[PDB]
Amino acid sequence: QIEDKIEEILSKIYHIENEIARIKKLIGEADGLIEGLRQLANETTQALQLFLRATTELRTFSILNRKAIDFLLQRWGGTCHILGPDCRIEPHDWTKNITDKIDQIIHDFVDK
Amino acid sequence: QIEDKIEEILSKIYHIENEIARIKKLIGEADGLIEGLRQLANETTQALQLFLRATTELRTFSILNRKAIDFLLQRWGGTCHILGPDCRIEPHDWTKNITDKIDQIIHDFVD
Amino acid sequence: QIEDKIEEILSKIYHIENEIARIKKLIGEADGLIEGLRQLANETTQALQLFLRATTELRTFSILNRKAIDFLLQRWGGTCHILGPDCRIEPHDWTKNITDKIDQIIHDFVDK
Ligand SMILES: [Cl-]
Ligand SMILES: [Zn+2]
Repeated sequence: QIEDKIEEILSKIYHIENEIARIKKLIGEADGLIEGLRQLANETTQALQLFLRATTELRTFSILNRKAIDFLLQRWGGTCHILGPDCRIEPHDWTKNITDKIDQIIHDFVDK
Repeated sequence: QIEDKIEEILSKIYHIENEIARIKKLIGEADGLIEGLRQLANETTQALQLFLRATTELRTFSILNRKAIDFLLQRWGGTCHILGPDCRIEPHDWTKNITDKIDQIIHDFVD
Repeated sequence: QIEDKIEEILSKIYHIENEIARIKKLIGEADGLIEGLRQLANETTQALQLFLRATTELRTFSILNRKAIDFLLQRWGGTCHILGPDCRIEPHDWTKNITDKIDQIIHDFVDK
C-alpha cells in the first residue's frame, strides 16, 4: 500500500493540474490590458493636443476681432459704452493649465 | 522504480509551483490595471473640464463681438444684409451636454 | 525514508492546494476589466465628439465676425491696416484631423 499512496498522490497532482489550467483561462486576458491602457492614454492625449491647438487659435483670432471692434466703437464712447459691463469679459489663457494636465496623462501613463 | 514515480511526482509539483507564482503575478497585475483605469478616467475628466471652461469663455466672448458688430452694421441694413443668411448661424450652448458626459465618466470610473 | 519523501510530497500538495483556493478568491474581480477599458474609450470618445461640435461652431461663427469686421474697416484701408500683419492669422479647420483621431480610438478600442 505504498504503491497505493503513490497512486493517490498522482491523482491529486492530475486534478490540481486541471485547475491551474482553468485558472490560467480566466486570469488570461490581462497582460496587454496594461498595454491597452497605455494606448488609450496615448490616442486620448493626442486628440487633446489637437483641441488645445484649435482652442488657442480661436482665442487669439477672437481677441483680434475685439481689437478691431474697439477701434470702430471709439467714435461712440468705446465698447464698454455700447456693450455695458460685459465689455470687461475676456477669455483667459488656459494654455499652460491644459498643457500641464496633458503632460501628466502622458508621464503617468504613456511614458510608463 | 517506486523511487522513480516519486521523482516525477516531485517534478510536477515543482512546475505547478511555478505556475501558481506566475498566476499570482497576474492576479496581482490586474489590480494595477483596475486602479490605473480609475486614474486615466480621472486626469482625462480633468483636462475635459478645462476645455469646457475655455470653450464656454470663447463662445460668450464671441457672441459679445457680434452684439457690437450688430450695432455698427445697423446703418447698413444690418448684419443679415452684409453677411447674407449666415447671419442666422449662432454657436449652440453645449454646456449641459458636455457636462453630463463628464459626470458619467466620473460616476462610472472615479467614484 | 521512502515513506518520508511521501509525507513531504503530501505536505506540499496540501499547501499548494491552499494557494489555489486563495487565488480563486481573488481572480474573479478582474475580467470585466477588458469591458472597463472598452467603456472608458467609449465615453471619452463621446465627450470628444461634443467638443468637436462646439469647437467647429465657434470657428465658423468667429470667421463670420471677421467677414463683418472686414466690411466695416474697408473705409480705412482694410483690417490689415488697423490690425497689422496679424490680420492674416485665421483659425484652421481641424475637423478632419480631430475626427480621424476620434475614429482611431473607436476602431482600436470600442469597436475592436
Ligand atoms: Cl469672435
Ligand atoms: Zn537517507
